[PDB]
Amino acid sequence: KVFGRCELAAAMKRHGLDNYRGYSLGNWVCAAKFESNFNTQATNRNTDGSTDYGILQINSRWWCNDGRTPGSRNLCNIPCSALLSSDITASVNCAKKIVSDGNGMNAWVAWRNRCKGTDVQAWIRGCRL
Ligand SMILES: OCCc1ccccc1
Ligand SMILES: OCCc1ccccc1
Ligand SMILES: [Cl-]
Ligand SMILES: [Cl-]
Ligand SMILES: [Cl-]
Ligand code: NA
Repeated sequence: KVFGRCELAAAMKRHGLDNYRGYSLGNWVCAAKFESNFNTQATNRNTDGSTDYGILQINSRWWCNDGRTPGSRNLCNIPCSALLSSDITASVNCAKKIVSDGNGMNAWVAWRNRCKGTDVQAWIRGCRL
């Protein structure tokens, strides 16, 4: 599923991401935009052989199991294919764990490079929330 901007902000809000660990909703939406273009089905292979999955491009190196990343962990205790559902719940819960590990949102390279220090509120401007 490809979410619309406002539609995803609303889902993220309902799932408890608004100001989660101090990151306002615009950060999550901006992250989602640049990681996946709001596509829940996004997969991208990394140079190391791991794969990033779903709307927030969660990596199999650490966070989920895809059966093909030798020596990786599954810290969110989920199959990576759960991160591809049209329902964002698992990507959200896994994101909460990631973002609480010490690096905050810097875990997402595109957030550091494209959203961090920008007016992220623009990403939720005009949405009914
Ligand atoms: O910003 C849209 C360009 C983009 C497409 C696919 C994945 C991330 C970004
Ligand atoms: O208005 C739509 C969302 C948006 C926010 C910031 C930059 C480009 C687009
Ligand atoms: Cl915001
Ligand atoms: Cl594996
Ligand atoms: Cl932080
Ligand atoms: Na893994």
